[PDB]
Amino acid sequence: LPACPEESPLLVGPMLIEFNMPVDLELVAKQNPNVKMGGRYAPRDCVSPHKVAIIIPFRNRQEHLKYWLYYLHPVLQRQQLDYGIYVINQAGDTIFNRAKLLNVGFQEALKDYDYTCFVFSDVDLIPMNDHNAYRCFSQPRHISVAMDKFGFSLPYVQYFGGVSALSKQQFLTINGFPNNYWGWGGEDDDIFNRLVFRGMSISRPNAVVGTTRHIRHSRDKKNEPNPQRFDRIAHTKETMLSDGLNSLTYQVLDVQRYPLYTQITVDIGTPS
Ligand SMILES: CC(=O)N[C@H]1[C@H](O[C@@H]2[C@@H](O[C@@H]3[C@H](O)[C@H](O)O[C@H](CO)[C@H]3O)O[C@H](CO)[C@@H](O)[C@@H]2O)O[C@H](CO)[C@@H](O)[C@@H]1O
Ligand SMILES: NCCCCCCOP(=O)(O)OP(=O)(O)OC[C@H]1O[C@@H](n2ccc(=O)[nH]c2=O)[C@H](O)[C@@H]1O
Ligand SMILES: [Mn+2]
Repeated sequence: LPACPEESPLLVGPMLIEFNMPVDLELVAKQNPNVKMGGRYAPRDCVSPHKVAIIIPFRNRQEHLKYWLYYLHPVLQRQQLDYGIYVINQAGDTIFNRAKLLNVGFQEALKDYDYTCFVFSDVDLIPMNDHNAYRCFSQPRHISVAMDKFGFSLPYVQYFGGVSALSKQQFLTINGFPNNYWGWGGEDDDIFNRLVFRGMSISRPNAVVGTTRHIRHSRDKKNEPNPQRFDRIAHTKETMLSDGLNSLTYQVLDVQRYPLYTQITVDIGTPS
């Protein structure tokens, strides 16, 4: 098979995104016949250079996940990606750890396939334009750049939250993400710091192409704003040296291969 074209010729650009209707995953699976068990897809007519594992930090967000799958699967296929969806479900009911789950996703997805690109996406963010590539570039890529909840612009120029893509080497270079940001906030800023401290800069699509919708939701319990976050982001340069992939442990309790995604339920513990 020849290589897929550098830019997909299948894209349609701007899309209409709605979250006001029920979603039936069995139906979504039917509308996406080429997506195989575990939520895996690769074009059958050409070889994609983008081997992407899409990692979603998760707990009690099934409804949001249905909308995510409904919208992203058609988009990822049009982008001609060789991809897999991984929902990292945090076991238990103790304080949430978004970034540690993302590290779990990276390490566990690599056991499935030789992925060389990682998209880290919150479960409630949907792209409004398929020209917004869900794959990696020569520099870390910030994808959800113009979110409606931020008035369709970046909240601040160093904002790197929501959805991003790091190549395998970029991720390894920064020793992955921090494992000690328990509760809401700051971990995305820490990741931004890591990239900068390793000589990288943030690549971004323009604001129109990067328009993204956030599914309005209320505060989840067990993920209260971390009071130590401002302090932690000020010491990233030093802490990234020993806190991340090289200090990660966890226990996978279960791996479920659904038609549209693989769900890894994992025990990531509590603060130490
Ligand atoms: C650290 C953190 O909470 N980051 C989230 C981010 O919040 C921003 C943060 O800005 C701080 C102010 O600029 C202050 O003057 O100085 C400290 C120095 O470390 C900055 O970190 O906090 C304010 C107030 O809470 C917030 O309005 C800023 O947006 O917001 C992101 C979007 O919600 C979130 O993803 C980051 O994790
Ligand atoms: N109107 C009240 C404002 C609600 C503020 C709650 C903070 O909202 P956001 O900054 O969007 O963060 P969030 O959506 O709660 O967390 C980000 C991501 O973590 C994941 N997440 C977080 C908490 C939780 O219980 N379960 C879960 O899956 C999910 O992928 C989510 O999209
Ligand atoms: Mn949210």
